Amino acid sequence: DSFVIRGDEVRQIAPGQTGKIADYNYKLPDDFTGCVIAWNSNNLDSKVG
Amino acid sequence: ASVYAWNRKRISNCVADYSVLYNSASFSTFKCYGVSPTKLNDLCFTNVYA
Amino acid sequence: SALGKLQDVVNQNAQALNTLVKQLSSNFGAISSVLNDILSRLDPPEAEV
Repeated sequence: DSFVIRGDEVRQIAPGQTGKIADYNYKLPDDFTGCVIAWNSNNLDSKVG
Repeated sequence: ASVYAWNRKRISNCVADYSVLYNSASFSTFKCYGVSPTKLNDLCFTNVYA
Repeated sequence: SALGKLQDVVNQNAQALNTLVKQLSSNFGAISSVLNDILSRLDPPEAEV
């Protein structure tokens, strides 16, 4: 599952979290197994304008 | 106030909507310990202090 | 004290029942001894614990 979020919202991609994108964008179950991968993409997914 | 003289305010005799605290994105840290954040609208309290 | 042998059995059984009922008031290290308080205060990841 691939998406782009903010830098402070990477704590919300986790089981048992309270948060905003956890509730209305992307929810993980409490019995989730797997790995969450996050890396900075300011050089690619950002524009000066 | 400063942290050595931290200000304590009593909250009593009011109906409190905590959902405007959860749904606001202005807070960098919103962390509750003895209670779930989403159950705060379902409970009644006294001795509330800020 | 003529009938103490039967009364001893009755008192032991009633005391065992009273102890078993009294043991519900202990939280055993949890935040509360009432299940409804835990289920109304906490999210299921920590209410499970």
